[PDB]
Amino acid sequence: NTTVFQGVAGQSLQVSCPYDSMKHWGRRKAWCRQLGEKGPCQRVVSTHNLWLLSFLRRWNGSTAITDDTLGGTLTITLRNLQPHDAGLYQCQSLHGSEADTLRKVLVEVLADPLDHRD
Amino acid sequence: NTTVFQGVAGQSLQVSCPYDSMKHWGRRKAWCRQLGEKGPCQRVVSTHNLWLLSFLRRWNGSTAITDDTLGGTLTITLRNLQPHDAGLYQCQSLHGSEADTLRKVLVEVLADPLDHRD
Amino acid sequence: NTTVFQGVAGQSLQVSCPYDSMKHWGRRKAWCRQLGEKGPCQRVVSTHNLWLLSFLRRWNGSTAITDDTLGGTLTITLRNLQPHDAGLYQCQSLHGSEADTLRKVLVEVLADPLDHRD
Amino acid sequence: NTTVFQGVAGQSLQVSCPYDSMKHWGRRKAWCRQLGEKGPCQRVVSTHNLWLLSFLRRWNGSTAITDDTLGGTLTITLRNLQPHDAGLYQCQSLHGSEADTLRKVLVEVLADPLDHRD
Amino acid sequence: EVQLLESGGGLVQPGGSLRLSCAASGFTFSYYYMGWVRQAPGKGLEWVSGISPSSGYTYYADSVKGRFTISRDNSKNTLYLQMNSLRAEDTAVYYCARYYYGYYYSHMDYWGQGTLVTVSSSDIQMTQSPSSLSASVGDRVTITCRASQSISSYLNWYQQKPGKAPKLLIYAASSLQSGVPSRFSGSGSGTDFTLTISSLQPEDFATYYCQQSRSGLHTFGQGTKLEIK
Amino acid sequence: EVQLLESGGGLVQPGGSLRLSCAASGFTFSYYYMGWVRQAPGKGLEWVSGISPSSGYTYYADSVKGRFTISRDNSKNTLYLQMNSLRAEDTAVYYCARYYYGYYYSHMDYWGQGTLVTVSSDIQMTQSPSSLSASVGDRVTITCRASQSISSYLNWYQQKPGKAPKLLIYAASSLQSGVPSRFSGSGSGTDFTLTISSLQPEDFATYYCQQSRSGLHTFGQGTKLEIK
Amino acid sequence: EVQLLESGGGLVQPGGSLRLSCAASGFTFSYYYMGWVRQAPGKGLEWVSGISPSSGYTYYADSVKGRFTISRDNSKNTLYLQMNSLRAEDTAVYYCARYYYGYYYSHMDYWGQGTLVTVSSSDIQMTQSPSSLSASVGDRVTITCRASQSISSYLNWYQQKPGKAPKLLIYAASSLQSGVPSRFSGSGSGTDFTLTISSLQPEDFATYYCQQSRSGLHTFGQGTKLEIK
Amino acid sequence: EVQLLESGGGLVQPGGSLRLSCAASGFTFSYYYMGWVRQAPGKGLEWVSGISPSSGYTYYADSVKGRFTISRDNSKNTLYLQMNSLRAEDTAVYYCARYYYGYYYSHMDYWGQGTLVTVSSDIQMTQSPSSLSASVGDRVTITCRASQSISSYLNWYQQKPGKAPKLLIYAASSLQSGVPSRFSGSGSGTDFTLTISSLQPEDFATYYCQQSRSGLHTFGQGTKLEIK
Ligand SMILES: *[C@@H]1O[C@H](CO)[C@@H](O)[C@H](O)[C@H]1NC(C)=O
Ligand SMILES: *[C@@H]1O[C@H](CO)[C@@H](O)[C@H](O)[C@H]1NC(C)=O
Ligand SMILES: *[C@@H]1O[C@H](CO)[C@@H](O)[C@H](O)[C@H]1NC(C)=O
Ligand SMILES: *[C@@H]1O[C@H](CO)[C@@H](O)[C@H](O)[C@H]1NC(C)=O
Repeated sequence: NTTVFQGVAGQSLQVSCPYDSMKHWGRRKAWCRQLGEKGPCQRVVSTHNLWLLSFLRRWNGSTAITDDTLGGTLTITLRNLQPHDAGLYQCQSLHGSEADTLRKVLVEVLADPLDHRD
Repeated sequence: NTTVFQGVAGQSLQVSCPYDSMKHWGRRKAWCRQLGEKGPCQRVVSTHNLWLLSFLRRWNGSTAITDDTLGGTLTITLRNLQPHDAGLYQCQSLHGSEADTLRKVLVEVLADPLDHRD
Repeated sequence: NTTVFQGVAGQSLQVSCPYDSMKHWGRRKAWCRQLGEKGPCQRVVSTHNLWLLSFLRRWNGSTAITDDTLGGTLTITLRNLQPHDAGLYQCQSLHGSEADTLRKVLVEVLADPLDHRD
Repeated sequence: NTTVFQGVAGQSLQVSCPYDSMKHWGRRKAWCRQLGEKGPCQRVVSTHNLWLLSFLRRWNGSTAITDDTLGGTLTITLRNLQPHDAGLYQCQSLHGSEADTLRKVLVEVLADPLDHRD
Repeated sequence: EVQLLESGGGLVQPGGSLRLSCAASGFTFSYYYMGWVRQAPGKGLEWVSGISPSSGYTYYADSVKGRFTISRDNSKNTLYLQMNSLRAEDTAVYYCARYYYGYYYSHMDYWGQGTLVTVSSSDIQMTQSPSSLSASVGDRVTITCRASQSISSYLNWYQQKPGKAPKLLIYAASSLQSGVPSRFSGSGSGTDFTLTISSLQPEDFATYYCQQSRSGLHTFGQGTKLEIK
Repeated sequence: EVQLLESGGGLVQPGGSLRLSCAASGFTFSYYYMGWVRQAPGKGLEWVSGISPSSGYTYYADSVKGRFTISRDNSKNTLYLQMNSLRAEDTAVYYCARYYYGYYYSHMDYWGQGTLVTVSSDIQMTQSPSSLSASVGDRVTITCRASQSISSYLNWYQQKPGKAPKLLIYAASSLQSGVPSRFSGSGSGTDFTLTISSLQPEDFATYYCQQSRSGLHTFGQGTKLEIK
Repeated sequence: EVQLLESGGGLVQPGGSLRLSCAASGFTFSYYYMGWVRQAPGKGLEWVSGISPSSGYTYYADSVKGRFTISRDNSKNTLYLQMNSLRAEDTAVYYCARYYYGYYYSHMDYWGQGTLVTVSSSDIQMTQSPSSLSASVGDRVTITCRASQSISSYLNWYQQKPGKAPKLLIYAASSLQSGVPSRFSGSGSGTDFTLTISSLQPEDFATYYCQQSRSGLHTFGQGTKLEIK
Repeated sequence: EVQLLESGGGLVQPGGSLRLSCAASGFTFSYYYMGWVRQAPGKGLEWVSGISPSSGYTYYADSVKGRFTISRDNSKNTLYLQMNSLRAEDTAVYYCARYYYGYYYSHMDYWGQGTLVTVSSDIQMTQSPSSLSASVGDRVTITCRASQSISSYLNWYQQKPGKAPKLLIYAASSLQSGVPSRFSGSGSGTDFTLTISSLQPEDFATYYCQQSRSGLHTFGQGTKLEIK
């Protein structure tokens, strides 16, 4: 059951992944792009190495990630959305060598219908 | 100089207003809807009454506001974006009886082009 | 195992209680005065009702408390230290109907040995 | 007009330097030890290089410094007070090549009258 | 500086089709809702259609009965109105108009000059009172507008001088549009509204229309003609 | 489960128009990019067009840019291809294909059965060799070279005689679901190889590579694998 | 495990001086306030003096009239009481006693055994009622203590069996000291307080003293003797 | 302004006791460390004792440790020195001296006039040379060597014939208030120099160094500057 987030090219898209803060307490989170049914889900960015600093924003290029471990909400920011950003992604909860899928996110990029010429 | 934030109906829209955190130090922020060239800019929501707690999210209906006074970025969330949310808005910095415009924001609402029948 | 904090009458006394910020994550803190080996440990002051705002200083008379849930250090301030403040106290971590002792603190008050007549 | 702070050897002494937060807005702070009437006041520690991060604790050995630029209170922590820590110190406000004295602090170290043998 | 220029009007047989065009300049065309208003000869303003910057939202007056299609080309700063199965009641001057930022709760702040179309051989009712009014230069004049249901403060007032395109005076019930003389003012909230000319000037003899923008169909009142006593 | 069925082909005169249709079932149609691939008789696969779920993005091969219009109806679960100004070189079997989630860096994982169209009377991909003779049990390696770097975004497809294409490898090295493990791929940048570790009787077919780094997902000319 | 042992008592002439000593073991001597209590033959307990861990605070009963000096040597775990200009009323058994952590609002939880001193040839009044009480084994017994002014909950109860050092029963009005049988309980706040023995046991025939610790001078009540009916 | 006046000296028999007093005025007495320095007839300065403002810290030279007790009354602004078991080697003029704020790394900035005591019938500091002959106008450099590193915590004092000592340089190189700028000091660790850039008639005197890195602020043996 995938969840679709739509954003316009050039805009910043914000993906939110709610989770049980008690079930996933003490686990860092990750955001990866799934290229096919058999993978890979290539790691894009993960939360801070120290779980106590999960609220600090981490960047990889135009993608950022921040975690609210109190309310149980993971937030992904796709800045300056491009057409090639479209595809399926995963919200992951990390423990040891394991990774639990929190949510499968489909990113749909909409063309910018506005002419910004002045 | 109007900045255009485009969102899809039914989703949340995040509007970001960067500012000089030194020039606007100690100043609460606000978000108002400008109904015309001569006003009013009707106040919708503002940050916490205590500037020290500007990071706390404040709500008015489906509109939320949070302020990063360190990095200098004001964030407004329009929950469940609807066509009647379209229009011009202002990000404001408050000091006494004055208010400085941080950014004029045009909210444009796109219809959901996807058939979520599944 | 009692920790001894010595202060001069008339000055403020700062008591620090370090703790495992991971083991006591999400737990409010308290400061109580132990009148005897069998109690009571009379509650004096506790941290903010919201754990998210544990850094906010809470007051009860001349006693203040603030909590660094990140570094894992609880701080209690005894304003205008007086001889009748001497005695045993407890730093506590609260969870539900339970309370874990973080540190048993002996407050010892020294007379001011200086003639501030000037 | 010097202000005297007394602490017991082995304890942590906390020096507080209140100041006009408006008069000294945007100025970093410093703590130096004055060796004589004609100086030097040897710099021990100063607040964060970025004034917006003045609340972050800065260390130099057993001395720490943190600044409350909102309320206008500078806090110096002399950890593990030793007899050789006794002497006169300055709280300073820095602007360019200038340094304004906020407060002259006399640190008096009291001998520990307690035998901690078990 | 802002300019709207209509084209495409002319003679047409009943049952035929016609495509009006509107060229826009002097503003960022892609940032504004656009609309069409028409005026049958000797009748009041009738709101026709409106379209969003992305063309994702289009609105049509029910009297058209789905026969029209509004569209836009943002790259070419052009608005269009496709008219199918033209009838005798479609004979009118067709006005191009720009909305100030937004649509709901907004107003038509700039108008084209119109193009004549001759055909040859949610639903809130807006009623104005009176239909005609005789006044003298210098008089105090009040015109009323009543909505069939509550529209809060989202009422606009427009002036149309004889042989001229309409012009915005008041938006959001009480805000004086830029450039409009301060003798004009408006008031009201809910269902009852008034336009006031504090002291009548010679050029103020014209017809005045109210317009609600609370719903998606921005219907005009029937109009009030202000004639010389 | 997943099904794609094309219709609308037939005989047409030069300069005429034709509209192809593709009915889809077994998946949430409005969440996937879709595309068209054609094959002239006796020639290789030619990528035609692709369209986004919102229809806001449409892509066209150079040889049909301006003549063809791709469109979709998400409520009907139908893909369309409008073809205008048809030339003799447009005679081909036209295939409907679904993309796995996304478009760039993606792959066509499900294909229709094709429909015949008869007209009466960027990055270059080169495969090597054009024809190869091998025996059952042999190890076979086929190469594909891109005129510029495509990173890891190369797909391998198989077409048995008389059948529609079928995806084998995507993203240079990922084995598609249900494909026998004797197939593997490798390479990065410009040089890529498809390997069949031990040839089977059903493997005698034609093999095509395809890049998906750009918006025009061009195929190689193909390698025919024949019996020695 | 905790031990307090007094020394230095003996015979002394009026006007002479004497220095009592108290050796402590089994606890961190430097962390506790220490004090002296004396008992004239045939009379109740009289609180004498108290001293802080740093010796910076010293307290003296007014009846001594400044003639005594309390001191301590933390390195040698020893408490001292210097007695000058000894009078006939200074003849008493002198008890060493440890305070539980603190001083104000605290209690004397461990006692020495005393040393006899024979002289040869803020101010809150504590009154107990009754002075003597006859009871039987198994009886319910209540003893009352009244303070001249409010002392909140800071009242302690002590038991002294015949020929024995005093012993703490209740501190802070209602807290049962560790090791004390649960038949003892206390109550009260402000000025009125009660000690209760729910069911009298043979060893409970003794004298009982209250003590306030709200001020710096921890005066005892005059005592209540519990004798066999 | 600042004044220190000693009293209590006199003649005493060996083994007897004696109590010196020092009255202070012109400064907040209870904020400063205080000390005692003595000088046997014909010998150099010998540091005796120092005491903290709270009296919680007292320091004693080895030759008087256990025999002397330093004490103070902050309410009376008075310093005391109790001397027991007096020996013949205790015969000296005893000086009262105030420390500038602190003790370690500090210096004795104000001195009393001395009081004579007559008994009837760590880090070593070495100065070089013991005696020096110079002329008015000469450049004079005097050296002081510590047996172990004292960082920058060396003070220089001047004693003119018949007068009490007087601070010139503190912390190796800082010129004390009111001292002529022809005096300067330098050095770090173990080697230090006092320099008089141009000798003046009043500069013919004896000069002593003093370390304040440890708790016992020992003096060098002194350098006598005499007329060539
Ligand atoms: C950033 O994401 C890409 C995938 O888009 C990944 O290959 C790369 O390693 C990431 N960078 C870091 C520093 O993790
Ligand atoms: C919330 O927004 C509405 C709409 O502008 C406004 O009328 C109302 O006063 C706002 N409420 C608060 C508490 O600011
Ligand atoms: C403050 O401390 C006093 C003394 O222990 C206590 O009685 C009171 O309940 C405390 N107040 C609060 C609000 O906790
Ligand atoms: C720390 O303080 C000392 C003086 O006590 C100073 O010499 C040193 O430079 C300081 N360190 C830093 C890093 O500033």
